[PDB]
Amino acid sequence: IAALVIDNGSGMCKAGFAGDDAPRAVFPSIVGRPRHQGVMVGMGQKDSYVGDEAQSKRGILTLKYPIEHGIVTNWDDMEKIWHHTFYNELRVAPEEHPVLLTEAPLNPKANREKMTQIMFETFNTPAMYVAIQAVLSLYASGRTTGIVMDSGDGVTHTVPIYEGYALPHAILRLDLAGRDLTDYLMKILTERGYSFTTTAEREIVRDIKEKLCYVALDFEQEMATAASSSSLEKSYELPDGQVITIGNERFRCPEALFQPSFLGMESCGIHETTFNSIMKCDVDIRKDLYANTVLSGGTTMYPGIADRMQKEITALAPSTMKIKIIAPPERKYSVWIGGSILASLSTFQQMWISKQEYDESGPSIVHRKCF
Amino acid sequence: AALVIDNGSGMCKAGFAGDDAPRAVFPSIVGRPRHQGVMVGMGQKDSYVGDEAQSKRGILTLKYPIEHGIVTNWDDMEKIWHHTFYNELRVAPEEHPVLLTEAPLNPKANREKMTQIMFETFNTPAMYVAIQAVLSLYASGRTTGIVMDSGDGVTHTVPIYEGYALPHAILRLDLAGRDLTDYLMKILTERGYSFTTTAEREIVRDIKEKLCYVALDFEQEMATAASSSSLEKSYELPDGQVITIGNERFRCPEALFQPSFLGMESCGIHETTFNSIMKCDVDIRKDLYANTVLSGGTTMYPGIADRMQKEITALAPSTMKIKIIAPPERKYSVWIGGSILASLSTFQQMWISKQEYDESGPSIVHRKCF
Amino acid sequence: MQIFVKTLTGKTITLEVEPSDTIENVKAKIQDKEGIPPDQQRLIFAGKQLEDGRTLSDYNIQKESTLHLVLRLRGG
Amino acid sequence: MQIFVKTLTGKTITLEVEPSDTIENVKAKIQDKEGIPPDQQRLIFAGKQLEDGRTLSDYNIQKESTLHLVLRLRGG
Amino acid sequence: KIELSISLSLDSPKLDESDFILLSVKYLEKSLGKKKEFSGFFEDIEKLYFKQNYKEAIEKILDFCKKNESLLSEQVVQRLAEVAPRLKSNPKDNESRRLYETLYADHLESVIKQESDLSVFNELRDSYNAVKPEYAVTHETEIKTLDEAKQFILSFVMLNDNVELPLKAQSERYPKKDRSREELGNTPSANPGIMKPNSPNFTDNLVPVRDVPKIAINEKVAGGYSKTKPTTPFVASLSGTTYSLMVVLTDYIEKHKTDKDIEKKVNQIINLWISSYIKEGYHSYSEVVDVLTEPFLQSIFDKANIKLNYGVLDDTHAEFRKAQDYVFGLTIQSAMHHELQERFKNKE
Amino acid sequence: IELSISLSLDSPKLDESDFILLSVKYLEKSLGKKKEFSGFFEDIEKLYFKQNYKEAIEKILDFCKKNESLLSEQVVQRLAEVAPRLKSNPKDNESRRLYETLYADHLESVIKQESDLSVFNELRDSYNAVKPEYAVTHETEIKTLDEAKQFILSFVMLNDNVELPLKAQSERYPKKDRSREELGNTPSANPGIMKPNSPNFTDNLVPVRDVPKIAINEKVAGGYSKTKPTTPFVASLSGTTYSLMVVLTDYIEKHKTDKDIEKKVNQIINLWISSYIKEGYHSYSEVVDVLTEPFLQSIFDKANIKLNYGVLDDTHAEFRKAQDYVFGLTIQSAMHHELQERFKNKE
Ligand SMILES: Nc1ncnc2c1ncn2[C@@H]1O[C@H](COP(=O)(O)OP(=O)(O)OP(=O)(O)O)[C@@H](O)[C@H]1O
Ligand SMILES: Nc1ncnc2c1ncn2[C@@H]1O[C@H](COP(=O)(O)OP(=O)(O)OP(=O)(O)O)[C@@H](O)[C@H]1O
Repeated sequence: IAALVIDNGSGMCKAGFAGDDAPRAVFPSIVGRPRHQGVMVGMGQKDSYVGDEAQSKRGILTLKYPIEHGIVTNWDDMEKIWHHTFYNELRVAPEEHPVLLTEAPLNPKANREKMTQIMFETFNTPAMYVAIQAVLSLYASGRTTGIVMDSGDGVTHTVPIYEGYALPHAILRLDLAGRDLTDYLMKILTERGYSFTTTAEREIVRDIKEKLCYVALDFEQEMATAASSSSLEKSYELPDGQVITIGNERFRCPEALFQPSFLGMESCGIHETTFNSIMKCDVDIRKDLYANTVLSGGTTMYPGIADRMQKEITALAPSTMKIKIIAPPERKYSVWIGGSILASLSTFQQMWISKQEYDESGPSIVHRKCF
Repeated sequence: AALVIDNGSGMCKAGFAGDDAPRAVFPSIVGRPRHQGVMVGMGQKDSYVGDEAQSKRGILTLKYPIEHGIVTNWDDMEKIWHHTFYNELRVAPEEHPVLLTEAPLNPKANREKMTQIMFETFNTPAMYVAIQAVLSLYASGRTTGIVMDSGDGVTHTVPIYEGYALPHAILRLDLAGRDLTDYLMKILTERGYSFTTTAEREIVRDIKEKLCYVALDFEQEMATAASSSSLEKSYELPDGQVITIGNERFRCPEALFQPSFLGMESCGIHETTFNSIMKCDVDIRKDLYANTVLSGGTTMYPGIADRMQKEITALAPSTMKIKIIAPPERKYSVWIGGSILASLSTFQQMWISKQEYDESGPSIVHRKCF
Repeated sequence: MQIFVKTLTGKTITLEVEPSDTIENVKAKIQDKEGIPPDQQRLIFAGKQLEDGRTLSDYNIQKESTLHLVLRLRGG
Repeated sequence: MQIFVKTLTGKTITLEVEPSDTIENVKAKIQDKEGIPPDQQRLIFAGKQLEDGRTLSDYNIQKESTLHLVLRLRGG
Repeated sequence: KIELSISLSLDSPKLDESDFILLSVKYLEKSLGKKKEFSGFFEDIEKLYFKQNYKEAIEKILDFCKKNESLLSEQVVQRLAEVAPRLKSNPKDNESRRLYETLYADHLESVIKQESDLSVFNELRDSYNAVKPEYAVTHETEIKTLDEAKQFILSFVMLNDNVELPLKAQSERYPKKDRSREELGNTPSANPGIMKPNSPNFTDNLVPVRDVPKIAINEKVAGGYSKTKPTTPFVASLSGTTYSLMVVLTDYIEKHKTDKDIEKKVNQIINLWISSYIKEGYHSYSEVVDVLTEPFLQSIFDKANIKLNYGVLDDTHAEFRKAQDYVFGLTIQSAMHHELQERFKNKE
Repeated sequence: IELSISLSLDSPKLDESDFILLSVKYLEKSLGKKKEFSGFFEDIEKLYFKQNYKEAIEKILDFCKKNESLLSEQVVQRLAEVAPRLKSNPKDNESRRLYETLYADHLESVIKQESDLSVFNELRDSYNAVKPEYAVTHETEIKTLDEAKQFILSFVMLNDNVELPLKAQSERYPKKDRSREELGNTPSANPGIMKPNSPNFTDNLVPVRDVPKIAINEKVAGGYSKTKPTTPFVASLSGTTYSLMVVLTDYIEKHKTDKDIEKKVNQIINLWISSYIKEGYHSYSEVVDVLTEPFLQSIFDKANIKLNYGVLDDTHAEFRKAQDYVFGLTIQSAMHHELQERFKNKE
């Protein structure tokens, strides 16, 4: 009876059941097939490994990250992610539980339809809904209007939402995200003598990143505090046992977000991009948007993201404006929580795309029901 | 080392060249679960193939991609071939050239798709596709003749001359072992027994292969049985029960000669052999009447050999010379014809290389492998 | 060459440059290594804030010279 | 560069511009001589309504260009 | 699930008159079922809707249901009756209508595609090239594709404010226009037609992003079109460029008074003009129609025997259905957006 | 679908008509409303009506080849195997019988709306002039379509005297297959061409009435039932058509000038057809094939009358109800076969 929810995310699929305030299961959205030598020799119909076992077995497999950049590239390698999800990870039979799915901002008209098709056709979901992750996130804030800065593994979008509608005119995409930061931290930590170059080594530079890294209010004051004092330095126990010390690298990496010149991008930072999108809306609605800037995502989880963003967008904006950056504490899974919420809403029971409707109208029913 | 595969209607007989027996024979059935609860927790196992699918029949829905000779589902035959190459034979297809068998009169489309599926999906370095019956003849030692190929699904009477299976004369019958397992069940049910379930069909195949035989004159044989218990034999069902089977032993394979037993208004295996031989140039008929090789597992019944002659000496001219040649290892004759060919030195040029696949597309099959 | 630059915590950043290099370059190479903006940078050697334009040679900066780095705290 | 702008009554307001002049400037240079608010103004040359953003250079406006002036009675 | 899905929609506070009509007929369509016992009804209601006789349809809707209350559900019927006396349409927010009308333009534009040999437009060229003010450019290329034709009919805007004025002087309706002169600037939108940029639309009907202009309502005008016709979507209040079309059209009519096929033809220009104006965003239907309908203008046609369809079309259902679902969802969402928020005000 | 379709295709009583009705169904649903294929179906519906089953079969199979990427192979295969051995037997062309009977109602209703019944009030006289003295004179007025029918069907009285001078010229009538045996009457609750004992839909059931039984001479060379096996046999061919043509040849000569003689002659000819199929006297092509003979067409040609022969632009309704008949009748063959093979294990 429960409704499965699923964040077809860029780097991590996050899925679960409706009542839950937590994504029950998350796994890398990656799928691999044996690369060479036909190691599928004894593997009965195991020509594909998806999920946590796709990074466990990496040299044995060539990995194609689908849903990278936010939009589903390979539909055949995504059904498998969905199989993994329904059957293997969530231990459910799709045919019995309705499925809310998430789509990125600006999913081409077409991609949405094929998603509707796969669920009803391949999985026989009793019902379905496809939603813009960012609208969902704002929903957990409790807001129907605002701007969400959705930052994740491969795609950062800034979605102004007015009355539940992701305004397509404002949505801006910064193809800078967490992976680029885990890779930046490797770069900066390498120049301090450590050696993090292996794909295996990227995965502990993601722990160092998440566990230690933070966004400094003023990079300049904080770069100084690091040369004028050793307080910022922190120590990480590499799994080899080596204890490494990370200091100025703690804020440098998350700064790549506010100044992406660090990665060779001439693009605007997350602060300017927000403004450049709030300024692509009617003067009338920008007001509420500035007062309702929800930060959702996981690259938004860096300590100090909020305080700095206020500082930065109060400087690109009118001096009378009420700039308020709202970062929920559970933002990593907000997209999903918003969805778990909607699914458990009663009114929503009538907003679902039933199988009967699919039969009658085909795949494009998505367009008319799930705006 | 080349690997040979018989895309049989009922069993996939495969193995390696130079051996004389299929290393691995399994049913050509593929299963996908019926309900989604099974798949819950398994690893991308939307497909159980072979004897695993027979085993797990109830939880699955079986499809016979190669029933009646031609490959209907190419999605599923990929899975049959995977099992064979990787799981059953434990080989990587990328390193072994593959000889495949194609039914008589396989459309030009099917042949092309096979060449593609192999070189594309399995990276085979080389490939050859070849009519099953020419191969069965090859084991017999002949390049000219007619092969009564019988099987689980389709029986073809193919006339071959100098290695070319003549398209004009090949005939096809849809009487085969599966039908004979089913006639036997019915006939044994009438005697009092009860063989209706699929498990029950399973065992009526062993009271078929083991006990059954073809009688030379049915009428005398029906009499022997109604006058003597010489014919009767006993089978121990595995439910701990013994059954007695008598007239049913020859009535069952008679369905071939008299398919009316099964409703078919079709010509029997004797007349079909005549018809193909009569849809051929007179000059070559003589040689075909004396090189009538039998290939198949339904032709493995005891006695088919002598009866066939009785009936085609009566359907054919008086002075004719007629030989029905049944090698003792004929269930796997197609394959052994292949193992013979593949292992040949001269055949090392008839292979279709990957180099040539790319140059000409899936249609190089036609140019090299007729 | 291998000039050394000392932050106030005492740690040294070892930079390698040629005397054909403007301090502007030297300040920047520091940025590449440590992230420090070059406008935060004030490099002091032999008592004087080294002017960016003039090369290392103008101050007789030489091998293993140990330059010093005060990072202009501003904005805060 | 003296362009002549012609009203409907046929009269010409001879204006002196430089090519870099955005049309928005030219409209308000007309608010100088005759007082016509720029908004009321719709300026036309080569069967095109000149647009505020683009410069007169962009429409190949040269020494004598009789740009024409329609003004807008949008009052009611 | 219609019985409740509808009542949930009725709950929406911002229900326009256009919506009840659209939603009701849906309940009635679905629940009653397609029995041709009542097909006369839906056809008038979908025709009166186009012609903006909302109150009439409302009456008919309520009484259709009064008679068929046995068949239907009182719960919906009673509600339909409580919300009805208070229904009102705000021009600036007649969103459902803007969808009906943007889409109708396409149907209408598709009609003309088949109907026209594009003869009239190749003959209206001469009338334009004559009444053109000198500042304008003659059209001398052949109008063969129908996209060429729109460009032409939309270049009648060039005749504005010169030739338009004598014909405009006689309007008793134009003096009540409410475009305010605030030149609030252009805004982007990816929504088609007369649709508002920040308003929801089906993901299939999304034109590429452009810069639509923004216009405002004086609201101090008395008898303004907007206050007389609150049932009209407001993109600029009224077309005076119609008067410029009529300068051209008056001429075509005179110059081709004799021709037998004049009626049909004038209604390919009058009607394309309507399509394109609602399509390219310039004005709504009633903002063009309600200037051409004025008595003084009709005399031109009447005295030359031209009865004008005004684009009324045989079938508007496609757009009725699509609009029914718009309101359906735009309205069940509103309800979600209120339960969502009674669950976040019910926390802490 | 794909199960229901195949189960059905297995009936050994499948006829060309059934394949066309059933095939299109799978095709309609599976392919769905892409409308890229809209014209296919609609032509096939017309080809079906015109008893051109062969071509339709070709197109049906060939459509599939081109659009096989979108279709289940087992089906397209079974269809491909079953179709070359498809035959129609006139004694039991059951599907067409339902289609034709319902097509009579469609035509009756069409003629109804398009007719002021004037023609029948003008044809009224030609009859009264060409009538054999034996016959009564219709001097009343025709204000109901049902009175038009009573009238037209009574040209049966002109038979055997007036009819013969025209029958002698026909080369098709000599090959009539109505056996001369007077087998007699059996009752039926089935309308029109439909056979008495055969199944029907519980809505299309007429009141019980006696119906006639007629038989085929199978010893007639060039038998109609052989030349057009696709046509269900109710009485083989109509000669009362020659009596119609006696009246009509007159009305045409008596109104050669009238402009709308095409329309008018085709409300007569098209209700003749409706009434015959509807009332049970003969099938569609049994009448049409008579009126289409070169000699009879001459009267029309000379008068510039182009006959539609009842072809109607929308036969969808009928096809649908015909598609459903075949579905169930064929699926019930299968249940019954399984039942048989369950009771076959019993006894
Ligand atoms: N402090 C942090 N804590 C946890 N994760 C972090 C942190 N900083 C960055 N991340 C990054 O967040 C990324 C995961 O983002 P998320 O869970 O939102 O998935 P996603 O791919 O962004 O999906 P979606 O776009 O649908 O939200 C990881 O790459 C991780 O490195
Ligand atoms: N005496 C017998 N011994 C073995 N098999 C028998 C015997 N009699 C009948 N059979 C049937 O033979 C079937 C297998 O035959 P076979 O493998 O030749 O079929 P096939 O795969 O179509 O072969 P081919 O590809 O050579 O035509 C078995 O399923 C069995 O039902």
